[PDB]
Amino acid sequence: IGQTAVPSVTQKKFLCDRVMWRIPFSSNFMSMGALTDLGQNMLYANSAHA
Amino acid sequence: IGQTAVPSVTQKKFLCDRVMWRIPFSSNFMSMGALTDLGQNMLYANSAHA
Amino acid sequence: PQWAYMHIAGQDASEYLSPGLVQFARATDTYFSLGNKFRNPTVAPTHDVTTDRSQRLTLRFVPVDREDTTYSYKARFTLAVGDNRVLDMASTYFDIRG
Amino acid sequence: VTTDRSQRLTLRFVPVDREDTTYSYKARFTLAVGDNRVLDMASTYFDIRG
Amino acid sequence: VTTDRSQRLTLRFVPVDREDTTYSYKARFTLAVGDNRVLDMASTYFDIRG
Amino acid sequence: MMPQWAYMHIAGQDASEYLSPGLVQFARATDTYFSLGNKFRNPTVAPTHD
Amino acid sequence: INFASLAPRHGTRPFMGTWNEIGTSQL
Amino acid sequence: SKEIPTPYMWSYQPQMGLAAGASQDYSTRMNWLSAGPSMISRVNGVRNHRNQILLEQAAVTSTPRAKLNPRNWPSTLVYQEIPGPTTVLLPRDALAEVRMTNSGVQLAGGGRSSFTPNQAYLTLQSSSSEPRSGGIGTLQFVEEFVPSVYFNPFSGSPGLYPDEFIPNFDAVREAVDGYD
Amino acid sequence: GSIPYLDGTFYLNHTFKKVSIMFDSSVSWPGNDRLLTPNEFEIKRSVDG
Amino acid sequence: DGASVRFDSVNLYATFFPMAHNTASTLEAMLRNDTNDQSFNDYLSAANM
Repeated sequence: IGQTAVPSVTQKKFLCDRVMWRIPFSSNFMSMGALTDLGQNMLYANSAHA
Repeated sequence: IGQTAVPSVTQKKFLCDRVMWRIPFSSNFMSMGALTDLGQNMLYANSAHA
Repeated sequence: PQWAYMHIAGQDASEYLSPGLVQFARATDTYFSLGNKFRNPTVAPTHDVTTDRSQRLTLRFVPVDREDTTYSYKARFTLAVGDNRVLDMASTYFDIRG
Repeated sequence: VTTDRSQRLTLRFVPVDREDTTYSYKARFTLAVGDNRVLDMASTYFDIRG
Repeated sequence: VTTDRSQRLTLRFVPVDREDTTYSYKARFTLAVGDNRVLDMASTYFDIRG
Repeated sequence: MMPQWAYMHIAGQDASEYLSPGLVQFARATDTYFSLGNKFRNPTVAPTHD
Repeated sequence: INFASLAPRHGTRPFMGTWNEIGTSQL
Repeated sequence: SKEIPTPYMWSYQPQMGLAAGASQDYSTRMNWLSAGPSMISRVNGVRNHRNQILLEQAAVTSTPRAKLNPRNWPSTLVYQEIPGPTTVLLPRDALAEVRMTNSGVQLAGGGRSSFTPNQAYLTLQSSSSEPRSGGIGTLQFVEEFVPSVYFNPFSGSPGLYPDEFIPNFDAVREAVDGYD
Repeated sequence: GSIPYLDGTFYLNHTFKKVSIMFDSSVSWPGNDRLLTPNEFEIKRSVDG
Repeated sequence: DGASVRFDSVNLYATFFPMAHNTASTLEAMLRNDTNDQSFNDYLSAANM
């Protein structure tokens, strides 16, 4: 700071404590029901996907 | 053993060498015939299971 | 059947319970609630909501033109809403770096 | 004639297992033909580097 | 709504059997809901002293 | 010997006959950009007679 | 960060609920 | 081949209670390639005879319908567990219990009641207040979904091919989705 | 001390850089050009051209 | 660092609504019918890998 402030770089981060990261299995990431649409849209019929 | 015997942990195991384990596809696990009851039980038949 | 039997999809408790119990539960929610002991399904809508054509959720545009005067800065964008899409303008913002 | 979904033209598979030996090299791949596709095997080859 | 047969609001049970190992403790209760009562299991708790 | 030959397409029918006419009309429509042509055998058979 | 659904419904006079229709065959 | 076809086996979805798509009985085939016409005729005679039984059985057992694999079964086609009403004998003459106890007697234990002749029983219905509809259960799935004999397969017009043999076919839209 | 697996005291979520998700060893799951880097969930960045 | 704990008694407590015997009998009759089976799901419904 001031008229003798040294040359500088900026450092960026966040913290997010008690959370868990989420990724909904939904054709868009909104919650529209507990039984998501991908959870009932042709990952049902045999499917068996790795 | 004797008056000076040391406190001890008990280990239990089994061996079953020449055998090959089996699970009959029969409703009560018995050899009622070579063609089992469940193999005729036309659910686990024509309308095919994974 | 097992999603219907386990109440993962299908009827609500007010549909699958016997009618005698539903009137009992209603008559006593004050003062002895049964209304946390039966599962109701909830089910997402599978048709007419989301597309399965390939399509971006977010677009970034760059200024088709810009002006950089002594006291202000201009940028022009061709905001192109394609066919079969709609833009709630509340979702837009200008991202400035400097 | 052409799909309107995100989908690759060329897939590269690294070996799931390999056995380099005195005079031979052996490799295993899980050739996963994904759903709603067909693969002509004439478009398959081993990209060897050494 | 409320009975006028003489009847407890709260019952205390005692371990019918118990086990008291190095690392854990067991208790067994005969939880006996009589006729003409119902138990919301949310009203139960184990009261521990030590 | 003919059943084996008629099953392996060594004798019997041209592939435009034994394939289902859906697949013939498919292959026929796409052959300029996706060809199913080299994936079925025809017999060709010399005359025994005169 | 996870989900459940609870199934209540309601209806009373400014009084309190006794239960409803009795399907009784009596004696 | 085209005229003694292998039947299409119906796979099952126990979650939803519906067919899961279909594909041929690849798992039950007699290997005749080292027999001759004298016995291949007998093997074809067995494979023909099987398909006759499947056609007869489908007509006897299946519910006749406009679609194989419909996504939702009406409440009149679904089998329902509809037990009789359940009766209970009520354990107290409640109006006489308030009478007696207001008189300063104490009542404890218990049915019986020495001081009153009154009993009542009531007969509630046990049944689901609305009939069920939606998926079929496994003992009905086997009563439906007899294997499909399909002669001259893929010979008609596309768009009335058996599209619902295809596992990931969305019969509410006549379409097919990937993984999103 | 507190046991994050049991008592919900999570605290290292900032340490994730990205996740990718892929069905049948081949199909990048969200797919469909959804995300600005479509192939993966790039949770955070170190360089951002 | 020397901590310890010693359980001298565990006892199980249960509280009841003192419900009318005909009403509690009726409620039991209804809750023993197969269509009136109760059901629950773990609030965090997941496989904890």
